[PDB]
Amino acid sequence: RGYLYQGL
Amino acid sequence: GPHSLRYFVTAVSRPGLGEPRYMEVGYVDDTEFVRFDSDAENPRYEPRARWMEQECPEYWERETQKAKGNEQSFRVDLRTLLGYYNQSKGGSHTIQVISGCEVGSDGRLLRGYQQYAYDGQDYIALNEDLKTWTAADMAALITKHKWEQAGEAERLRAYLEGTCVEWLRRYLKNGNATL
Amino acid sequence: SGVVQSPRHIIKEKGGRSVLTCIPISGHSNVVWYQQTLGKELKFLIQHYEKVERDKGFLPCRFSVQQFDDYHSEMNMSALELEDSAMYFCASSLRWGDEQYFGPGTRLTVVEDLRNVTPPKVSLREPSKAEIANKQKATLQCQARGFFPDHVELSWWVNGKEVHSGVSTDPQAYKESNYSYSLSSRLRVSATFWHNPRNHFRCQVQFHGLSEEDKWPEGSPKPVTQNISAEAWGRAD
Repeated sequence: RGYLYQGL
Repeated sequence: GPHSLRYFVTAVSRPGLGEPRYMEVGYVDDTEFVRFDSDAENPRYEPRARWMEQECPEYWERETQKAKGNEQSFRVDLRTLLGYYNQSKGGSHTIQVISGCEVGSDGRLLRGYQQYAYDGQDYIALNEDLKTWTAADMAALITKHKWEQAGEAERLRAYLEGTCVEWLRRYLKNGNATL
Repeated sequence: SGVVQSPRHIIKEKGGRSVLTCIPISGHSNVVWYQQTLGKELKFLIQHYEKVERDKGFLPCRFSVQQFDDYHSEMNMSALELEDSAMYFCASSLRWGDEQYFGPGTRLTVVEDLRNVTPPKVSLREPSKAEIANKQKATLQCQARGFFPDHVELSWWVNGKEVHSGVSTDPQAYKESNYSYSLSSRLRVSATFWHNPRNHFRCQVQFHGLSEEDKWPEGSPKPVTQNISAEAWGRAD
């Protein structure tokens, strides 16, 4: 599906 | 590890020429099946293999909404890295992420990984235990502290163990059944 | 401040239903549920940002959570299985990626039979004279046993004041039988202290049993939540 990145 | 599902995320920055080119590509096993591109006229999560074309039409809206969501966050990360490292407020830069879960014949997870890279130099990565991070420079310690406080490790390892393997089962069934 | 989780202890018959509520910090928009099973690592269940689901992880189709318009969220548990008995934590970061604040956690135990719930029996054992004489440091034995499920917090009470120094409470309850657990704790006390007959040592075991709402058939007293304690006075010679 793919990851939902949250900011770094 | 016969079967592996990876995603390549790229956020090339070019200033003065507009906004960053952001794109995600996924390769079931070692063959690309989906791709997203910011520099398309009406950007959309598109299939790149025939069996993927036979997927749900709401699946594409779910993933497109998420893709545009990551484009926004990675736009801020490109700005944040310039603050972390004191780099030029103008100049091209590239953030890339390689997310994947390689599983064995038994369907159990063999290795799960996620690796951040800045201008080709490694920045941060999730350890083999899926609980800790290894920062590469002073600024990645700042990012490591943020994800430790926010609990990003618990979320990422849950995606790598559960979400990524479960959807690899679904993708593998689609591909082999018709190819 | 502080986040609020309720109820903190519930016992549910297998195949039942229950809800877990969580009140995030005032103003916090991001809420997330974590499940921790007994000993294994923290499992990510699901997170909600601004009343909408953001990322889903290990939340089964049976559990269903949703954030309300006052930003609090409830977890609806349906068709409970025995594998579901675990600890469910609620963390609430202000925004996504911001530092999160965890909760007290809800103790859910799914039982195979509600009749098998039974309160403990606490017994307090004075130290051996050979130990106080040869060692000049006495130990009081407190044995809570015969209870089910493992929903106990053992605390010591010298002179009516709770202490945490000298206590050696067991880490986990040792299950003797299929439907009977046991716990033990020893309290180091100086031999002069134990020899003062004016000192009161009481070991207290708190049991989180059946909720009032849960019906109970007669023939036996309902194993409602309760703390029972065996006390012993100091003695000299």
